[PDB]
Amino acid sequence: SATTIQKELENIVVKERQNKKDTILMGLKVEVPWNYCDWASISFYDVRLESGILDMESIAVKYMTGCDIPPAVTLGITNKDQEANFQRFKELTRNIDLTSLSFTCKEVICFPQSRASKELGANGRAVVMKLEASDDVKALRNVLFNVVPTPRDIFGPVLSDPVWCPHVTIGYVRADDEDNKNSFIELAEAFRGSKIKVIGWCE
Ligand SMILES: Nc1nc2c(ncn2[C@@H]2O[C@H](CO)[C@H](O)[C@H]2OP(=O)(O)OC[C@H]2O[C@H](n3cnc4c(N)ncnc43)[C@H](O)[C@H]2O)c(=O)[nH]1
Repeated sequence: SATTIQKELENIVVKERQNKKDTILMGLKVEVPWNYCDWASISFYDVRLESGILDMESIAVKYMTGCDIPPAVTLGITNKDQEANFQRFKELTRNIDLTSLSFTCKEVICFPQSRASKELGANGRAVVMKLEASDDVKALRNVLFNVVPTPRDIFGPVLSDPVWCPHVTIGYVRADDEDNKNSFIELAEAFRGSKIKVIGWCE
């Protein structure tokens, strides 16, 4: 059970993600086998077309743009002042062939609605494709966090240790439309087992 301090710490994590703006993405740009037309029957949730959003610049709602999402696998999200460390890490890993890295589409997961986005007026959940990352990718991410200070991912209880879920976000859908969500997941599940090639860092 969550204690008084643990519940208060969860309020801090939510508010920290709401106030967090102007951050950099340390991810791996990838090529996906699915296309926009594959989800033609699906209705998507785009905050740029919605009303009641309290802070369009907050990272908790800013990137909820329907299926208009760049194909990429996020390794970590850190602050803007760490951009020199991230540039230094990309030069330290200059001899690493990122194109040899590869992921495997395992399962389609609809992430729960984050409380940070819901408080900002968002009504969308992320439908992603969970990936199986190799040891090379896991080691690249761990050394990345060793060179570049990165905030700890706290998506659940503050007491639980973070479990990295490597994924490619396919699109956001409304949280109050189960038929549209189930149909999207069923169509996305047809791409399970597809091998995903990395092209390089996200720019
Ligand atoms: N439940 C749950 N959710 C998880 C988990 N892991 C990740 N998520 C994601 O958590 C979110 C919850 O708050 C959301 O539910 C869900 O959405 P995404 O995975 O699509 O992430 C948003 C994208 O925008 C960031 N981003 C993009 N572009 C930039 C940029 N230019 N600068 C800085 N940041 C950028 C992210 O890095 C991108 O992925 C998890 O384990 N469990």
